[PDB]
Amino acid sequence: LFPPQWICCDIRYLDVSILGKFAVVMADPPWDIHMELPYGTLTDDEMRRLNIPVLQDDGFLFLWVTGRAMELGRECLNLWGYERVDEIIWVKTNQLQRIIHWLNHGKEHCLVGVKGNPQGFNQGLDCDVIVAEVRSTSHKPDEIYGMIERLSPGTRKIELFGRPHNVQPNWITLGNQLDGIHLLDPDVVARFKQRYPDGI
Amino acid sequence: NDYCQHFVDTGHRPQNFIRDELIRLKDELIAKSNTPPMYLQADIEAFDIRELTPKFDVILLEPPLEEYYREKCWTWDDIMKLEIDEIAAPRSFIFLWCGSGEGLDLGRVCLRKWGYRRCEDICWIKTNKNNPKTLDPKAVFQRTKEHCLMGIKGTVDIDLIITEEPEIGNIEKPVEIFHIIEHFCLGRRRLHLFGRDSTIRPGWLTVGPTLTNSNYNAETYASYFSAPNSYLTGCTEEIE
Ligand SMILES: Cc1ccc2nc(CNC(=O)c3cc(=O)n4ccccc4n3)cn2c1
Repeated sequence: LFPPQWICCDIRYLDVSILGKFAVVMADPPWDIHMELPYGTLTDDEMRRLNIPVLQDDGFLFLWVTGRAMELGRECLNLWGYERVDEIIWVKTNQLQRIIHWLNHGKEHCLVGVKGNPQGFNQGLDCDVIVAEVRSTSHKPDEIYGMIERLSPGTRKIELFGRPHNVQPNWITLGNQLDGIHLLDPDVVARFKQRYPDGI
Repeated sequence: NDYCQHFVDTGHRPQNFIRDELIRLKDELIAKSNTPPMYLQADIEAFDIRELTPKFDVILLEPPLEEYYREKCWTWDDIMKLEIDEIAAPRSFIFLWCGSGEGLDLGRVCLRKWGYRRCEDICWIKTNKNNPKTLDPKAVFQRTKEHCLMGIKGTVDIDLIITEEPEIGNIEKPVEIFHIIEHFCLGRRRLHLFGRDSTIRPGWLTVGPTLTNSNYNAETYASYFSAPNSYLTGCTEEIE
């Protein structure tokens, strides 16, 4: 059911099995990179313990990372059964295309993982560099949904820890800052009532 | 403007369209503080690395990856077998080139094996303005960059170098990496492993198999850092 769907929830406690299988998984997780963050974070084991393996049989994983999440995210990415096969970097600019620890950071990283044998994808249509203007902080550019749609068009995609601006067609956004539940694929609406007769 | 869309349409990588106080003093301070350049031909596989002394403040590591020759290649197997920790100083740094393949993972294993924590991930992003190819089997996207990993052990610049892509079969890494290293002021014992004749540089020691001449002598090399020079950052006025 092509249009946007989403589920406000805690991603730690949500039975993801009801949701089926996806050609692409994307997550921009609120990593505990210390620094007493202004948002709620997941601890390393909570990230480790997420139920990613039940989401895909053959497809790609997209995982934003920063700071120590570069090594951790690689851990989670292998622990979940993926192989890091690419790594996109987003170069942050301003409205006139100039760039915004030890070095000042001009980019943010996004590990690309694969699982199983995926077939039908148009690998190699985009390159691994995104150049886009920073909107709000903590956000991530819209261009990645273009790259992902070209990669695997018309297929089911799931986002984890999505915020409301993340809701896109062909996609299902999960996250704790969303407006309730909005489900249109009947197979999902059925497995959801079966598992959650009275909401969660 | 969607520049990923543009690349899909026109062949121009999104990095093609990135546009572009005076810290010139801390440049003449490096230039005066630099030791005379020192170099040494060596087959680093066959070569006992401990014979390189004293312990280095900075190690720059540029091993020849198979992927550099799309058109001897060290595997990450060979690289990880290197005994880096034996010549690195208690407090020291490392800059490791990792390409864009398995090296982005395997090189982090190296970093931890030699006892460093990654603090900085430096990206050489290659513009193709002069010519709008092959993909790795497992590659999802066109690879248009290389990564240089930064590691520390013990207790001004940006993390991006943008240059045009080098001609096929040219393998130099941009000299901007040296500027970024030197502006950190990390010490004066600087080792460039797998450098070439063209990478020799004042302030550095270059060890590599393709070097055509040598002038290394551990005693002479140590004489540049005996007191009262043992601790200089590389960014200070010389002592008389
Ligand atoms: C880079 C960045 C920074 C902030 C940020 N916030 C979100 C949205 N967060 C969530 O959806 C979510 C869902 C959930 O179940 N949680 C359960 C326990 C604790 C937190 C928690 N957060 C993405 N972000 C990316």
